[PDB]
Amino acid sequence: TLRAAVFDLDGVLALPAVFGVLGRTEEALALPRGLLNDAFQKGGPEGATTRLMKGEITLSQWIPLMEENCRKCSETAKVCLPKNFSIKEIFDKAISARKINRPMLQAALMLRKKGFTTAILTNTWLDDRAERDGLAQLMCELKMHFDFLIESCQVGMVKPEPQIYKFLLDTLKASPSEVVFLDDIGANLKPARDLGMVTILVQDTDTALKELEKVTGIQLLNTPAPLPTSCNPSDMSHGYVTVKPRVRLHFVELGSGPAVCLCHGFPESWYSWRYQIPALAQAGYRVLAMDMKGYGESSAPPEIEEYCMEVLCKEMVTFLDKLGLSQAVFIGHDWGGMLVWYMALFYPERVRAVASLNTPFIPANPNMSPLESIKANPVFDYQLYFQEPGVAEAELEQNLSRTFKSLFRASDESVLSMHKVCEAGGLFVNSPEEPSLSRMVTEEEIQFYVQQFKKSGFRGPLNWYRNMERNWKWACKSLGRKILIPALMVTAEKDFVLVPQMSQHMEDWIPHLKRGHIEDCGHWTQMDKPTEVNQILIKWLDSDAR
Amino acid sequence: TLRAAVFDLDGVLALPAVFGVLGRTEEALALPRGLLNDAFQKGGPEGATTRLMKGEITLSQWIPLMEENCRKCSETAKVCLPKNFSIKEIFDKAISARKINRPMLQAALMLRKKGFTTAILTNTWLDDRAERDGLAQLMCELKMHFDFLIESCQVGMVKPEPQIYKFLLDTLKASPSEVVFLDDIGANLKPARDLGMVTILVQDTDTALKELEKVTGIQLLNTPAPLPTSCNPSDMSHGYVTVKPRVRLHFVELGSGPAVCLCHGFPESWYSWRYQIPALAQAGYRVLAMDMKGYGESSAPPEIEEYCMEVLCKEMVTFLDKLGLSQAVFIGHDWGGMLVWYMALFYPERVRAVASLNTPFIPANPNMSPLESIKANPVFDYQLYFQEPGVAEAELEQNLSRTFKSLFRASDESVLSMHKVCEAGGLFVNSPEEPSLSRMVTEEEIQFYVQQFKKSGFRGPLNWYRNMERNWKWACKSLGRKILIPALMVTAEKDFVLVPQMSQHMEDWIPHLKRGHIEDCGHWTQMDKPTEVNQILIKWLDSDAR
Repeated sequence: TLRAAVFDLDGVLALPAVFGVLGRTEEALALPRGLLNDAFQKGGPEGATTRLMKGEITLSQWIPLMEENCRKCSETAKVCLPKNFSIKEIFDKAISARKINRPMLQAALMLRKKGFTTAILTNTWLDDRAERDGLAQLMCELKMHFDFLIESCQVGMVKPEPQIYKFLLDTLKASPSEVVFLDDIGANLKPARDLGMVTILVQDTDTALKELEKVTGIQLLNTPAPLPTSCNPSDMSHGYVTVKPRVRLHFVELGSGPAVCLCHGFPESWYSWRYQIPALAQAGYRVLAMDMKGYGESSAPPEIEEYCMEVLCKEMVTFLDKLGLSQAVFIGHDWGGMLVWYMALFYPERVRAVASLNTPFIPANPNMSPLESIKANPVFDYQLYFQEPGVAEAELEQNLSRTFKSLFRASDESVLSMHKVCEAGGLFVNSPEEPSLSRMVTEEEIQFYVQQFKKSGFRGPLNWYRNMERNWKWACKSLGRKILIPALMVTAEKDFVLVPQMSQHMEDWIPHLKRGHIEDCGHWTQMDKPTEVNQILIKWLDSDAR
Repeated sequence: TLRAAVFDLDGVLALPAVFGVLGRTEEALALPRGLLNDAFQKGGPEGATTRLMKGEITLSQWIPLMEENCRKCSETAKVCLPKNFSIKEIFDKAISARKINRPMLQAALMLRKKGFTTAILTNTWLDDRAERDGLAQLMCELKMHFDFLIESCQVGMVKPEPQIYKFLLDTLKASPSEVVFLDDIGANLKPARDLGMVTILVQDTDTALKELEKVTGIQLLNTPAPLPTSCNPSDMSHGYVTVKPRVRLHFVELGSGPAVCLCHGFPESWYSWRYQIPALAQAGYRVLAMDMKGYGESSAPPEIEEYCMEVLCKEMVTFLDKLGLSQAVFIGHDWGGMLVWYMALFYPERVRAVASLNTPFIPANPNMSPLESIKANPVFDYQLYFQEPGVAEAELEQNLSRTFKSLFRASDESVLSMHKVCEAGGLFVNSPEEPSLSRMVTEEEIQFYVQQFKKSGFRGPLNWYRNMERNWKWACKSLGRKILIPALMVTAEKDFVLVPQMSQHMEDWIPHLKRGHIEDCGHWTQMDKPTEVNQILIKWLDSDAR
């Protein structure tokens, strides 16, 4: 029974193989066949390329030794190299062309999910070229998906020396017959096969995956597309900023580039952005995913007026000041979406761009109190239930597992009647005590929210709903303004509270507004349709925010 | 007795005044005198500019109303505006030209140091132009130096309405005769003077500062240049990353832009970079100042081999992986400087650029154990004293205040004989029990280090010295490599341990090395000559790392 799978980087996990670019260079420049491959291997174990792969010299030190090898090879072949011949140019473009072989990476991820330990065993070099960041970026995306990354230049050994295969087995803690080894170079499979390992010679990807399916007994080809990479809380960088005495904000941070601030809704967490955080960082952004005030590890003062929009927005500005950020892109969902529109309206100089998921921008009506507008629409009756301090807290904190299992559901799995909540005497009065698990979340994901709400409870989060009059008075000061910075509104077809039709007149206030729309998507947008959300945000960020 | 000073932004803290650029535009375009100033003030309290300053409309909404005002003014003056006339272009360049009036800012900082509460009271607008980041950046540098920032567009009031002066006094908690008010516009001083405040009309900076000196009785003009801005620990964003089980690294983070990682020496803290962190962030860098392993809030395992260079460097790579950083500029001092040279040698793809303060790169000698090389030089005798576990710990932890007061001294204030430390039986055997305070540090700064070392003690920090053989064996693997990425070596004239002469052959290994040299500077480079360090690092970062 196989339990480990080892992959080579060049020619297996990343295509095209740098070695294959030497063949293409020979044809393009009309050089004798194999000339560049002979210069590359010149000297064997005592040669310059072996010294490079063992980490004795760097790539920049090797480049002139390879040029010397090219001339000595062309001298015996009785040929002349062109005047513009450059090993640096050839290798720079070969490394640049190399991209992740997505089907191979997906097969490795599927095997890891099914219990396999996975590793990359590669012959590679210490890259000190001015363009080395491109390679560093490639290695970073790859290494996060594998249990082990063994590089020849770090261990002083190279394939096909039998010592590196022994080192591999010691690292994996497995016997040879428990390992599948994939490589595009035949000479590299020979020692693995002598040990008794299963070997797959990789010529084309599809045939290699067909062989891999047959030995593992696991379907890898023709399977559904997987969900985006989700992040593990214990692997994140956690940040804490004190914005004022007794008010500290917690956030998770990933990536480099323009700052993007993610603002969750009710009753959520920074964890509600788990599928967006790796995708946005990989697209070239520095992601800051907040625990909003009243939630998780951020401070939760009991006073109602600590959660009015004017105070929340001032603290978010202080948060940027203390981090040394002149601007950030603000992306919000639900209550966070409301906050991001007010950030654009009152502090436009600090907001690079603004996006809201589900929450529309609706201007304040100076002739009508918001408490009267809410009574007219029966779907917002639960907001009246949330007004009296202590009432909704007691119900929502009684059983945390029940609370999160009943709320976090897809649109076709609804278990909560959101009508006559006040008359019924509660949110969960005609609801099951043990609801089934939604297809959207796992038990482990529910337990993360349960643990976060054991710390401060629902008082802080519910206080966001208890400043209707204060928010309305403050918003009335902005009625003469327009939002003229880059903006995105994303509607969710099946959000039965924040309906797409509530956003129809936004163009009157944000004349250059961009739109996104997600079909078959309910209220919990980020975890309901993560791939669709990622694609919409990344496209908009790349065109209007960078 | 005065106890508060209020400054205007435009024409006082930032020059040239945006209002004065209208006068220059009229002369350049040969328009009638005062034409642009009349259009700007057109309508008075009911006018477009008053609505802008009150926050009713944004700058982009105001621009076409000002253009309309310009045409109506030119119609009554019987003149024609040129075809290329643009209010946007005029205002864009006026805002761009405005820079901090350094002598005025220095006078405000001196008053704040002497006990005064300081504030900015300004007539300003909500800037939503595509170029608004330049203004946001200006406001961020300024606001950190003042107790209060009162902006007209945020409070709905404008100078010279008497309501804003009443609001100012309520905010300051002071009576009118305790306030000095500086403004370049005469009409704005009138209400402050009616209340009984001291007013200074600002035409030229030097005369305004002479008047300010006379009323406060404090010297502001002709004083020595102040030290760089230092940061307050409670105002920083603190980050925590788990690099492996039981090993968590703490860092402080400030700024946006290319990542710069600061690595302290022994026995120090992230706090040793207090004068560099605000300067590097202001220059356009995202600064990450570490608590190295064994120190402050980072994990401190007791095992010696947890502090060998191979393990420390691997953890720093994992730190970049978990933060989502493909590369960082590495800047080290003392033991941190040694680590940064090994990062460049073993992980060049992750290092954008490398700088060391005091610590030279000295290649390993494969023919001689490092323990024998140390015995030949009598100045490194204290490193032999540090070898036996428990001995130096007991002496250094006995009195923490004495330990840091004896070490952190300028070169002319030395109280420690670094010769025959082993024979003497200790580092502080012929040293005072209560040493005087060095001119380099304050009692408050010493107490920060005292508190940090009360948590884990000296075991972790001293373990960095107890892996000589392990480090030497690992370094021998790099003897065939050269450092070919951008590099800076900064020598300190009066470091009597890490002497400038120890770095003389570095060019053999780092052929493109850049150099810096600080005269009259001892071992504690960052806090001994902070302005000189800042200037050298910023110039190098701007040319070779960005």
